[PDB]
Amino acid sequence: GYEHVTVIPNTVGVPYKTLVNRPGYSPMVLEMELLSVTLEPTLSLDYITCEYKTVIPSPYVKCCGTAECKDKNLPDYSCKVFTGVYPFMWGGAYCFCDAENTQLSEAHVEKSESCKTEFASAYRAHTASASAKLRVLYQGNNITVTAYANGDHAVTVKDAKFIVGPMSSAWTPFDNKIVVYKGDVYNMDYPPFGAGRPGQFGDIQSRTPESKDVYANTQLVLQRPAAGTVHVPYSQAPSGFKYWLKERGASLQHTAPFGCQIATNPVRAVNCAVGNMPISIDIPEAAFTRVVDAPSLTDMSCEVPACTHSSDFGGVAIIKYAASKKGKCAVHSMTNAVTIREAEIEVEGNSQLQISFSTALASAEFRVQVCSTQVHCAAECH
Amino acid sequence: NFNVYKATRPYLAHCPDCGEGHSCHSPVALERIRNEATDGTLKIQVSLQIGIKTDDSHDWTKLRYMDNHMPADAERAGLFVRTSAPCTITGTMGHFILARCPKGETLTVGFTDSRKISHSCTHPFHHDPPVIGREKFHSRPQHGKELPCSTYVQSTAATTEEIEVHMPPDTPDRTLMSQQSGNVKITVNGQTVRYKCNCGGSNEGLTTTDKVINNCKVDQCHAAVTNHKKWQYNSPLVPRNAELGDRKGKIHIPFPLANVTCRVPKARNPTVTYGKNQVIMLLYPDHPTLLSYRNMGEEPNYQEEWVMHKKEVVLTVPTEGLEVTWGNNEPYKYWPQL
Amino acid sequence: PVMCLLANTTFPCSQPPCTPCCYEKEPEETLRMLEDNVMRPGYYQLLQASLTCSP
Ligand SMILES: *[C@@H]1O[C@H](CO)[C@@H](O[C@H]2O[C@H](CO)[C@@H](O)[C@H](O)[C@H]2NC(C)=O)[C@H](O)[C@H]1NC(C)=O
Ligand SMILES: *[C@@H]1O[C@H](CO)[C@@H](O)[C@H](O)[C@H]1NC(C)=O
Repeated sequence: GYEHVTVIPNTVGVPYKTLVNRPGYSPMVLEMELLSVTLEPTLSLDYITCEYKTVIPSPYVKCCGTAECKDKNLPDYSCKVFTGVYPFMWGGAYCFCDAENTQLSEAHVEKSESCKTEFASAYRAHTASASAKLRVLYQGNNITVTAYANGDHAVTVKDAKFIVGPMSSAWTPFDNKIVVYKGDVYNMDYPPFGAGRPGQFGDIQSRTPESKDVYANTQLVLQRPAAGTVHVPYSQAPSGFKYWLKERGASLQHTAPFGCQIATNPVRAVNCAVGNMPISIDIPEAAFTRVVDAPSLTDMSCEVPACTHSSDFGGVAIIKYAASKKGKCAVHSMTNAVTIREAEIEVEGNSQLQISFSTALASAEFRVQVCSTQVHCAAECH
Repeated sequence: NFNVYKATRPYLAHCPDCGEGHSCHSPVALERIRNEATDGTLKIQVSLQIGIKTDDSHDWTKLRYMDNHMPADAERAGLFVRTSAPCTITGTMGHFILARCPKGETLTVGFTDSRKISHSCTHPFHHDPPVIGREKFHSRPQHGKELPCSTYVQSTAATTEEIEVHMPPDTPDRTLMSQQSGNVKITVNGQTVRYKCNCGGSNEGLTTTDKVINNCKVDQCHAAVTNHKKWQYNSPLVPRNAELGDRKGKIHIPFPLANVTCRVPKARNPTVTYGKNQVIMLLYPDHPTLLSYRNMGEEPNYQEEWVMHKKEVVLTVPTEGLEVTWGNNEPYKYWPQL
Repeated sequence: PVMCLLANTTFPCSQPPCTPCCYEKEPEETLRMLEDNVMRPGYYQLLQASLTCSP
């Protein structure tokens, strides 16, 4: 029937009061509270990174001969033949010859066994999908509405059609390029695949965690073995992933502005206090009551026995009334400086009602609308 | 009743420090130290085999190491792991050891043999595991916050992870050669021996029988025992077999890495006092606790400090709001009164 | 099923001709056979059968 359009700030855990005024019908008060606001960006996995493994097999010690290095199609493949080597084992010299003996040192880089368990993912973040969970005090009961904050997603709860958004701010704590490690998200302009530097994030790059082929750039250089010693000494830049793990600093959960809460699986921005949120509620005709059909309010008076000016409902007000008939009446403050806790009260006849109110003013002058009649309240808050 | 240790054997490999900074052919030589586990657990690979006897039978109280030419039995009790101070061994099977170590710059793995003689191997290894959560605690609690962490599972079973194995190289041994009377006598002793002499006639093989080299000196000859019947880890500290080409084998290994849960304690909530656009907290930590804070507006201005002992903190609460995180506890949110 | 190789002949990986106690009967040729089947997908089926004894 009647469509009520209102705008509330994008702040979670704050109840807001809205007055629905349909011409020729009794006013309606609705309490709205944002339970959660989720910003889930669309992800495109470029690659994953982890600790690398330097595979070093047994060195080929060619006694009385010269070993030869072959070009192998392996990541960071290094081969070097060392001349004039006379290696010693437990029971003396390994080679019969004193002279012409050579050692072939072999090494290559591949994915570590840890890569399936310990890894960081490089994602391309673009166009965030906004969604909201809203609590509505509708007909004396709390209703939960979960809808996309785009302004083109109608969700109907208790015959009332809800259209949330579009968001005033298109702001996201995530940049175009993001890095994800377990429960932590980082804004990082990561190097592209096949462009990773040694000792830095991306020294080893794998398109998927199950991938057989990997990119490697670790500055692996094989060194000459010690006199009479069988071993493969080498110089290599330490793990870029291991270095990043200690040098990454605080994640987006701790650094993001507007008090953003960051969650993973899927990656999302929760409760980012930025901008406002328009809310459209299509209330059906049957929910509204005509002035002839609704109770009439006369001989009204208001008294404030106790008041404290604070963030919570520190004020108490007693409103005496004379009603023509029994029925439900909406309670709303006509002054923006004062907010009333209850939205609806059951009217009887020659009885009185008690309301709870919140204000910041020491001298609170406010008007209370019970059904279609207004009553002035004078309050001295401490 | 399948046993992979029938084929494999413990071995002697190069170690840079066997004690007092001197290099040796160690029966407890260090191959690879893995530190991928976020919980601080180290997966250490050694040249000997734990939990297996010389007859291949599985016995948790026993250890097998290469004694000169043939493997020998040693006690599991005598096995030790240390960095700057002794480590806590969490699991042992074959060439692998699981240990929880304190902060150090070196890693030592040792044992005691049959006739005492302590054998150890020291390698330079920077060990300083990162903190799990936001509190630097000493002992692990029963109850606490469940945070994701990785470890090497204590399970005996060998699946997923693997190592490369191959036949061992020719082991040189000068005791195989003797002089009879002024010639060279090579005693095979029921083994396949490869010999080379700087004399004429016969100087080749690869012999399964005893051989004699007339008119030759003991210094002019070289003898080595070939194995071919056993397997050994593809170690970069042991030479490759010259006779065979790129012949390789592979075996499954115990203790693979997997995601688990680490219990972390939550620091007690500080006594909170409020003021005009500011919050005052009296912090009482039992151990080092991370204290972090940020503004809930356009300029968050993130600040962090590790609280060691009793400290009073005065924080300014802006109109936009202030978020404070005290250790492993959920973040506290503060707003000024309108 | 899953085939393995022995010099010039093909056989199912789980059933080498040396069974039972392949390693006990002839240790050298058992390891040589295993080395020739490392690239084969049914290598671990062959490893299990070759290193199992007690009939
Ligand atoms: C350890 O945790 C990771 C997550 O941090 C697990 O994630 C994997 O899940 C899938 C199946 O194992 C695969 O698609 C990927 O390897 C990876 N994917 C994602 C999205 O995380 C992983 O299984 C865990 N590893 C073990 C050994 O338990
Ligand atoms: C539900 O509505 C009641 C009034 O009947 C109110 O007290 C309460 O705060 C609402 N629920 C929540 C979770 O705020």
